[PDB]
Amino acid sequence: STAAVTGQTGLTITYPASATESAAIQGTFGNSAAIKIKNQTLTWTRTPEGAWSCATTVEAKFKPAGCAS
Amino acid sequence: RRPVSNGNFQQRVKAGDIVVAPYTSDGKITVKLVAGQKDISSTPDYDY
Repeated sequence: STAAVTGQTGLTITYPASATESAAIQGTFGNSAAIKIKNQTLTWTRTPEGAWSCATTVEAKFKPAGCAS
Repeated sequence: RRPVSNGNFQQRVKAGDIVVAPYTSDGKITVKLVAGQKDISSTPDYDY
């Protein structure tokens, strides 16, 4: 729906309001997600300079190579 | 070393004199410097 409020409870958007504040898009696993990876969050954080990166708290063997920390 | 002699020291003592002199026994002063490596950067972690 909107960045301020979305139509899904598990999706949160960290919209910056200033030039020196980063942006983050974080989603929490649930519902039809696996019980093992349940309640975990994967976030796509954006630097103020425009750099995009992905981060997650799921186990090492479950992390894809594109989001590996 | 900083040695000092009180003349006929034993003769003075035999006279009963209280004999004392300032003295500095030689000795050693040592400073040791040993290098050390400092972890400037560290990030990628893995589990096994």
